Amino acid sequence: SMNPPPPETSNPNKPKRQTNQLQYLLRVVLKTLWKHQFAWPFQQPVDAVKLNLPDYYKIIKTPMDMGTIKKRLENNYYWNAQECIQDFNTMFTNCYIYNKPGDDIVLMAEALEKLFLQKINELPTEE
Ligand SMILES: O=C1CCCN1c1cccc(NS(=O)(=O)c2cccc(F)c2)c1
Repeated sequence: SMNPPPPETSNPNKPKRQTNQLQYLLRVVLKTLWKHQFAWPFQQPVDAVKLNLPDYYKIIKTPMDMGTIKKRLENNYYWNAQECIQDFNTMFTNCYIYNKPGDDIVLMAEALEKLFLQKINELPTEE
């Protein structure tokens, strides 16, 4: 029932870069999803205490949220686009694992994921 430390967003000895694809993931992908009417449950780590989800972090062992992704992008935490793409996919998958079909939160994730997929389809080639 207690909350874990959030995923890290800073790690000085981790290798990191700026790439044009990572710039796109911030300026286009993250910004598109962040402004969406259904973004709010995903804009910070799941607070299992406030939301009364005592089993959440017993089930979800790789938590991820857009708050974390946003900070990672702003802090240039990533080495490549695939790392960031994986974080988004982890976020969506967690939602589908924990919840059941047709739940409001799943409909919300599905809407965000559709947009995500549309934007990642237009990911620029590197350099
Ligand atoms: O699985 C995840 C990923 C992010 C949040 N989340 C989740 C899952 C179950 C319940 C709740 N609690 S809630 O108040 O934020 C809530 C309730 C009903 C609908 C809705 F959209 C939002 C949140």
